[PDB]
Amino acid sequence: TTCCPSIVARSNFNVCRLPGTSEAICATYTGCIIIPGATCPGDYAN
Repeated sequence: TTCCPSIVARSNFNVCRLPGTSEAICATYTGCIIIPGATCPGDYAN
């Protein structure tokens, strides 16, 4: 659901998983991107 180069890059998503939702679309504001269905763009291939 979320392809990233590293897990550390998903550190920004810690604000999404938490009761805050400041950015809301952390998936995008976390380096990662929004995939359709387990279909990475290949940029990260993770």
